[PDB]
Amino acid sequence: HMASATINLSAEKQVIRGFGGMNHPVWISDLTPQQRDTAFGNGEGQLGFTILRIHVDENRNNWSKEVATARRAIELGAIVSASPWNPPSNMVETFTRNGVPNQKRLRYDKYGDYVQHLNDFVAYMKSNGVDLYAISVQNEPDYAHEWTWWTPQEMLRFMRDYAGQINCRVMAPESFQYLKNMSDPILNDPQALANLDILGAHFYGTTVNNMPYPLFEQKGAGKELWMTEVYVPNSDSNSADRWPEALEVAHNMHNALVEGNFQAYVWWYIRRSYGPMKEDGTISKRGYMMAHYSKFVRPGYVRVDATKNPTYNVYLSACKNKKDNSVVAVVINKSTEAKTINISVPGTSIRKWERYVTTGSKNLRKESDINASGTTFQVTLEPQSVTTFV
Ligand SMILES: C[C@@H](O)[C@H](N)C(=O)O
Repeated sequence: HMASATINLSAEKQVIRGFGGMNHPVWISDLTPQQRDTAFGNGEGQLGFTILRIHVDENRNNWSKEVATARRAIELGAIVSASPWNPPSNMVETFTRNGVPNQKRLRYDKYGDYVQHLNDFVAYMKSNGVDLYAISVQNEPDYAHEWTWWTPQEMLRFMRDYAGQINCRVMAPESFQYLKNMSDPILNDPQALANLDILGAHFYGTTVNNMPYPLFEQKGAGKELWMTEVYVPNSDSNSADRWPEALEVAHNMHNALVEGNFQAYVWWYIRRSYGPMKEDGTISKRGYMMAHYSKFVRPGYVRVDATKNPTYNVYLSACKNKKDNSVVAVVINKSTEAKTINISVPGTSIRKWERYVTTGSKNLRKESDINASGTTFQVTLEPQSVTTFV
């Protein structure tokens, strides 16, 4: 009746870049001033997001719409990355893909013009007080029924021969499902790899067995790894408070961090009826799942090795603050039974953890402190809960 886990503070893994979501004031309503604070502030009742994703509009007359939310996110400590869905229409042409006509791609003779479009966006945002952390070549080049397709080889040509001219960190390829065929050619080409800064991926339908990426472990030194878009487990209307469904969000984040070694996890729309912030501006159950990571695992913390699945239905991750070697552990219990775990943290001088617990009936509730016996922290997880220990 007593499971065990070990957190090894000397086995450092990836440095955390942060957590957040998407704003898109052209497709939906912009975040309001108060919602910006709820998203990117880290007070009580705020999500503590540290990454904002925006879109690069094909029409430069829409670019000003991004500025207010991006400025406020940066002021509150976030970084901003931008992704394009289509080039300007004068750079696009059509082709027939798997027998479906009228599909879009970037004209091969416009790759330089496209570099200039992306640089123009970067310069416009810079002039408006938004120094982009990164810009992407293409959102979901491999699921572009409704936008612009790129084959692995088109992406490679761009990364190899053009991306070095972009005045920003370059993100690629943002496959819809982290399909490795989209990114392998970049990693295997020294020049394309040199021009890459961030390997970006989405997680739609990505299973745990597909989260590791051996080639990236081998070839990705100096490159960041970001999961730049998902919603899970669905986008059902008015689903954001569904319980225990919302536990799937925490589990997907656990998996990104521990199974994928991801440094960033970015939702789709921040404010939506299936998102982390509801249309009334309050945090949803799905949002509290994100918050268990985002409020506590701050940028610059480093994930460390920790028993990831100490007993059935229990999932554990741990990240260290290198300033003082303190630890943040996020523990999910999907069981209908409470679980007691002896968590060994050998070599720590820390002797007390505070904890915050979300269940179907409470949100980030501060509960009784855990007092260690030596280097062991005995914790009890309520059924169907997430706990962050700090
Ligand atoms: C076997 C099952 O009934 C068990 N007693 C439980 O904890 O739910």
